Order: sequence, then C-alpha cells, then structure tokens
Amino acid sequence: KVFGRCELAAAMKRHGLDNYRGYSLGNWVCAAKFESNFNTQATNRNTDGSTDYGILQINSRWWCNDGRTPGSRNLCNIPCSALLSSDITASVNCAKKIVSDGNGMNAWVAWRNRCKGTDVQAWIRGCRL
Ligand code: NA
Repeated sequence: KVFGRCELAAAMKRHGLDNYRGYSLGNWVCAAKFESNFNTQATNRNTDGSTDYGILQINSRWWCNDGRTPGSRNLCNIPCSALLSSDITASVNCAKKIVSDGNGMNAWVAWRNRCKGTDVQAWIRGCRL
C-alpha cells in the first residue's frame, strides 16, 4: 500500500511514534518519505547481501529474517516479509526497538541526510491529528 502523507501520520500517531524517544511525528513521516516513498512494499538490496524492507527500510542483517542474509540476526523476531504489509504495526514495533539501540534515528541514513536539522513539522502540516 502506498500511504498518503496524513494517513500515515495518523497511523504512526496511533501506534505511539509521536515524540517516541523524543522524535516528533514529523521525523518519522519524513524518514518514511525518503526511505520508501510511503510504500509498504519497497525493497532494496545492499552490497553486503542484506535487504531493506518496507516503509522504514529495515535491514535484514540485524532486525528480521529473510533466509538469505548469512550470519545475520533477527532482533525483531519477525520474517522480513511481514514488514511489507498494509498494516504497519510490525514495522513500527521494530522501528521502536532500532531507535532505542543507541544511535537514535541516525540508523536511517536518509533521515540523517534529508530530514535531520530540517523543518520536519512541515510533514504533518494540514493533517487532522
Ligand atoms: Na536477519
């Protein structure tokens, strides 16, 4: 599913991302825009052989199991494919674990390069929240 900007904001807010570990909702929306273009089905292969899954491009080397990333972990205890659903629950739950891991939202390269330090509140302007 390809979310609209405010639909996803609302969905994120209902699943408790809003100010999670001190990151305001706009950060999360901005990160999803640049990582996946709001598409729960996006996948991207990495040079190391791992794959990034879903709206928040969560990586198979540490967080979910794809059966094809040797020696990898599965800290979120979920098959990666589950992160691709129309229901973002599982992605949000795994994202909470990532952002708590010590580097905050910097674990998302595109947040760091395209959202950090910008007026992230723009991403929720106009939305009935
Ligand atoms: Na894995």
